[PDB]
Amino acid sequence: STGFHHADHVNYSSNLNKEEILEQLLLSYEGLSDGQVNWVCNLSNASSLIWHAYKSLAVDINWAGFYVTQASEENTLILGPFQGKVACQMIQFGKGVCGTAASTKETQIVPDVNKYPGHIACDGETKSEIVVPIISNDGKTLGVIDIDCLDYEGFDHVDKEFLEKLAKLINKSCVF
Amino acid sequence: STGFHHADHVNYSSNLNKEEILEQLLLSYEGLSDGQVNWVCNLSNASSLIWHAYKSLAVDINWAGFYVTQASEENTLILGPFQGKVACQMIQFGKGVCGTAASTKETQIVPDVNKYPGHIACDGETKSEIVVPIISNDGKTLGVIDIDCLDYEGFDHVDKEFLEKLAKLINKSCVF
Ligand SMILES: C[S@](=O)CC[C@H](N)C(=O)O
Ligand SMILES: C[S@](=O)CC[C@H](N)C(=O)O
Repeated sequence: STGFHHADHVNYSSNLNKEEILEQLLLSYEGLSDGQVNWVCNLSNASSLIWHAYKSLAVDINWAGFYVTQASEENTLILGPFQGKVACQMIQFGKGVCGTAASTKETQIVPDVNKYPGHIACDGETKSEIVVPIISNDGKTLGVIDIDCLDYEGFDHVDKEFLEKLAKLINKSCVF
Repeated sequence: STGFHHADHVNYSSNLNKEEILEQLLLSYEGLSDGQVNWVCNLSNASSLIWHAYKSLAVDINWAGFYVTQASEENTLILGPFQGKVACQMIQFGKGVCGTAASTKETQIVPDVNKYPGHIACDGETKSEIVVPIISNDGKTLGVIDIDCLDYEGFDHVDKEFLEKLAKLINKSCVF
């Protein structure tokens, strides 16, 4: 027996830098998602990883999780696993930050959500947000990775660059 | 606009008695799960409801979430949505507090997990636990509700009562 528990993946002593923490996240995700293709399992655990990483980073986040492209309908996101407070159930493609990322297939970084026309506030206290789409082999949107922050200007390119890797990893480790 | 956000469902106050908070949760779940039968969406929000309900009751919880019965395997639970730290992906019926809940179809209230034979420690810090089976119309285990606590003796039969109510709403409102 290793002495490790599954939960030990979210121990990031605060002395580590941003690069180390996020690189650890990606490695934790591989190890956790290796055993199964089940997307509910992999994203649930992924949400925990994202949440604790950012808390460890001293980013005042209030949401960390996913929306997934609905089975029957190609243009609707349905709420998936997440860490944080009760969230919006369904989001059309093209609508708000999440639907915008879904439609453009491109990452969205928003410094002030109240200044973002069309913003879908699931938590009224959210001031900033990043959304990164999860792209299939055939280039289609499978879902989005979404993070909310209680401060303005919470996310930048480092978050985008890392979350784009996590998405590729998810596509490769999950059957949607 | 109502001036309410989705997140408001878990903006309780710590001065409400246990009965008020738990019944508020049942109503919140009902309102939130009304517009779709999607089980991931419905169980995601439910993990948030449960998490914040117990934090507000000042129970030192470390985990609140679900395992669901595998589509392929009728004797296997697979990790579902949760609030908490990273947890075990898969649990066989009859194994651990979760798996025992599953095969016996009987709620497990555990005052000391280290004294529970075959307990599955996903988080090594867990000291107590309650697990409530979700039962189908045909009397079959669809999944379990699971809550971990950092102190011994975290839970009682009032928690069972309310969680059994919740498991019924989950059955009534979700398609697995
Ligand atoms: C505007 S965008 O769609 C943000 C909504 C997201 N579901 C959230 O919980 O913040
Ligand atoms: C022993 S029983 O399976 C409890 C462990 C559970 N998988 C958890 O989330 O902690």
